[PDB]
Amino acid sequence: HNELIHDAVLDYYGKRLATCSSDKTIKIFEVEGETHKLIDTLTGHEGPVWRVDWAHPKFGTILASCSYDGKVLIWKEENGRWSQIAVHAVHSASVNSVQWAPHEYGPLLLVASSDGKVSVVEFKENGTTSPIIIDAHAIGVNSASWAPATIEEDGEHNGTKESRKFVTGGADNLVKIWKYNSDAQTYVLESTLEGHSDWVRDVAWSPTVLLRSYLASVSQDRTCIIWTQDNEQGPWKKTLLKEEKFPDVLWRASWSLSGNVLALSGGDNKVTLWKENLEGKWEPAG
Amino acid sequence: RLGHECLSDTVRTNFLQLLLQEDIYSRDFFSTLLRLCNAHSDNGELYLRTVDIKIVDSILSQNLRSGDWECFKKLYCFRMLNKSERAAAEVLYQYILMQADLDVIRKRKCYLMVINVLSSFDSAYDQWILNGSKVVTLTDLRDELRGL
Repeated sequence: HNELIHDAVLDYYGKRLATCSSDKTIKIFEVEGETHKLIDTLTGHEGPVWRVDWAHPKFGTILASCSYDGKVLIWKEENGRWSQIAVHAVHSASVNSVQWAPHEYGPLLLVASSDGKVSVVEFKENGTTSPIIIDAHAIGVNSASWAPATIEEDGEHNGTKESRKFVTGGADNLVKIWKYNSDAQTYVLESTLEGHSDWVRDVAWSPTVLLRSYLASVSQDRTCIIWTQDNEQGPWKKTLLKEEKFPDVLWRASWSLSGNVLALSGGDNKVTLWKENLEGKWEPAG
Repeated sequence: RLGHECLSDTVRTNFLQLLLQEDIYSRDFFSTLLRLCNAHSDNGELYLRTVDIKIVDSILSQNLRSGDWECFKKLYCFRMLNKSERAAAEVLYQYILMQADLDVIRKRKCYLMVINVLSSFDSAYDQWILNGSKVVTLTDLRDELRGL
């Protein structure tokens, strides 16, 4: 239907809107400004479609949808519609998050299911899934993320190296920081951070151009602690966004693709807006 | 068959054209050739020379320009027996598209024929056929069969 959509995301080129329903359909529309005319509907899940994500065009516009069933159903526009080219279901139930990764880490998908797993789905020539699974949390993983420590993605003055940090949101009430070492094939648990005594809903990574990285750990205590990294290997410090508890029942928490402004997607269908002011402090903006 | 220093291709082109326009000779002659084509198709061989193949091809292609399913039925039979089997799938495939004289049930029947002939192949290049420069897969034909 259109009587309950759980996520919507837009491709880079601005051609297909991909709304995901909870009766098991991914209704795919046409971006024509603000007008939208339908072009597909894909039923294939056995659980409510939780989330959908787009992939950077340099490795195709790939549409990864996940339900509560232990299935991630990858589609890709082929056959004059949207047709699978991969599938990944190494979990059993409650796949929550599914986020694509930049090509400075290669073409990987970063899957979070609530069964205390996270897979790192590497993609090869034939479009093959290669889940390199890891146990994290123990009550559930809601979400997943990573970047350099010593250097960065290869360029001019960012070296190259081989490492990838993570943020994993859990339903154990923690938000763990895992660290990949591509020089050892080790996933080393590094830091465990706890800001909430209620489930960490969403986690996210700041795409800020700043060396500091901020992580917005939202919760059902209606509190967001901002986990402040001084650099790319510095400590983490709990900080308050709103100094009081939001009226917004917080689920998601996304930073802008230009700016460092944070929107918290309230159950009231209002987005409160908190960004740092001329004093150095998270204060209102909407 | 045994010309090529006792028959020239052009004189032969004219004969082949003549008996197929005259009703009295066309049927008996052309069924006869195709029975004999069947006896060498069973072998995995030809019965005919390269030149004769193209002459017949050319006349029938000009009979497509007069319409009717039957013209394609001749071109089809010829191609299957004289080993142009990917092109034979093409012949059945042209018919569904060119004609809007066919009904919706009729489009479907035709689609069903092309689809099973493509997938019976022992070759992985004969699993699809060409419409212009775009490759048409079984998957595409299948979408077409439900939509037509």
